[PDB]
Amino acid sequence: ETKCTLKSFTVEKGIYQTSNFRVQPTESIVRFPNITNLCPFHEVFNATTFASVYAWNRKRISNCVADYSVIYNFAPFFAFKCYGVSPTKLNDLCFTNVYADSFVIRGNEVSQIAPGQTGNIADYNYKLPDDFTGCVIAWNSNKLDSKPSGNYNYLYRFLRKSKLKPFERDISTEIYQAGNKPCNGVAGPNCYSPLQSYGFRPTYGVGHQPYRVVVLSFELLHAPATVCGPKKSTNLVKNKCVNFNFNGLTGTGVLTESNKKFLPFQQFGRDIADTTDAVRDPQTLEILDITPC
Amino acid sequence: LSRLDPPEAEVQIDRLITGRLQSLQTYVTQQLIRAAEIRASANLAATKM
Amino acid sequence: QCVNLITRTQSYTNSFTRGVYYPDKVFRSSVLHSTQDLFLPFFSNVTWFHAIHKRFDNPALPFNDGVYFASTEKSNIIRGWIFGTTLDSKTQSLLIVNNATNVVIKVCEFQFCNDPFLDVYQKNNKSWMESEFRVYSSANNCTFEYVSQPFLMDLEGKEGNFKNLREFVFKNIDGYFKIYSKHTPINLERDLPQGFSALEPLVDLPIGINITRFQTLLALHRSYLTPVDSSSGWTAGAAAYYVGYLQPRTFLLKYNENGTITDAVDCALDPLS
Repeated sequence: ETKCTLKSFTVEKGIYQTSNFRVQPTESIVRFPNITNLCPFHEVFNATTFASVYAWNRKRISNCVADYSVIYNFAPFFAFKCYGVSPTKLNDLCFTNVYADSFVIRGNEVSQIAPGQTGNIADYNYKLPDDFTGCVIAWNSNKLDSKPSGNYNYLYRFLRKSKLKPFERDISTEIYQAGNKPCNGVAGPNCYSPLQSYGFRPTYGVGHQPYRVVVLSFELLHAPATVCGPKKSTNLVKNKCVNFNFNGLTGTGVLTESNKKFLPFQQFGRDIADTTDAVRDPQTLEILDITPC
Repeated sequence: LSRLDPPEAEVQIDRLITGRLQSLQTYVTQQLIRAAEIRASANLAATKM
Repeated sequence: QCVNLITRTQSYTNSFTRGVYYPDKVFRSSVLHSTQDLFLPFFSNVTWFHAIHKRFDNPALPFNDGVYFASTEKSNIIRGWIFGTTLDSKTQSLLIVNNATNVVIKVCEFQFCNDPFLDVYQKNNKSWMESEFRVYSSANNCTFEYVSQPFLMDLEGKEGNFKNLREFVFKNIDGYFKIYSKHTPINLERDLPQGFSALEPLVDLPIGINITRFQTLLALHRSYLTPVDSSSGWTAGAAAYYVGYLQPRTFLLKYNENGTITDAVDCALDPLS
């Protein structure tokens, strides 16, 4: 390799450079809390018929350990669009909090959810967060979503004056009053009512199908958790080059007993160099430090 | 890499590499000019001794 | 069950150095840091409540980008906390009630009197139990309840002097309401203490609530019964406590060998700072 670096089949004399050692992590140790309670997701996905787009029943499921199998039992999953994350890693990491807003939209605005294009949702009716860490799933249960008699209770507002702040529920009157004449709400033709219905009877086309659209809103980098699969906090190692996982953030290093003292709520121990080198277990008080491999 | 995917990763994580590269270019250029003036100062010190 | 007056009042003072809450669980040791969050100004010309008291207001408290609160007393003079927009069963209302047993939290849709209360004596029973429920008493179509240990020091605070001052930070980030408080051991006994302090973070509720017009309530000794004592006899003065308003500016922080804050300065101040 010295002949290789010198680009010749001979070397002269002395000291020459090459690669480093780069000791490898021997294993990986994950630290999770000791709380595992099963969670009934049958009360949030396959319940009765949900609301229209004019109301957002923003329901937050409580803290409950739930594997991906319960969500994965639903065959007619149809929506696959995401943003920077593949939809095949919904488990093995614990998220922050689930906002599973489950409601129904008209079937010809599924492709107009994305920003940069104003549709029936991206207009003044709704303002969505720009980052949109959460995803959209939309399965169809039209065997019982639409009654044979008809479902005319689904509404939407269309015309609005001002602008809404994103991540708000838009339920108000929002009436139209203009023109070159006194109207005062009872003018007649000067009304132009912004609220309109949908109607749902099972003789339709392709953009008229109801969907149980659940938008999942969450975030990242938040110390507790709400819903994740049952994964164990494996046994720890000492002075072992290891990939440690402190509920999220991982790294490669060895463990040392921390002589210094921390506050009970200040378990995180970042330094002036802005590196994580102090941690405790989520189950037990383990005043410890980490020095990288 | 925990977030993005190999069909979609490299188009986002390319500018990180370029930014680190140009930051090291600036640091190295500063190191050369500082080393040059320190070399001149050390030559002056050698002349003085 | 509602006894009210239509009289409010307000006072005025000048804070110097208060409102230092820990923003994260980091253990920074003997180093410095930059902080850009909602804080009280330094030498802030803050708003006071009247030093008298027993008195009785029905005030309107404006929530303006995070709210800092301070009260030094004995025997738990202040007991209730109502935050929200309108507090009349149409917007989300966060309710904090601090008894001696276990503090209770209700993020619910509750209408209110303009000054809800409860009157407690003993009256040959040795029980200052909740006999009056002049709060909402209806509209329980809500989706929150919580029970916690009382962080607040309880009734009948027999201590050496004005031994402890309660600082509170009510802060909201993306509908996430967090209470960062401190029951600090002050010993200066003269209005605003001239000193340095820090506030630990203890309460985080990611629920979802819009707060514009909030309030702070109490539960004290008026009558224990409607007809045993004359009503409308308590003047509009409330109690002696301080309210301050935060802002997102630049500040500098210094840590110690034990990881706590020993000094901090307002980076948006006179130019030496």
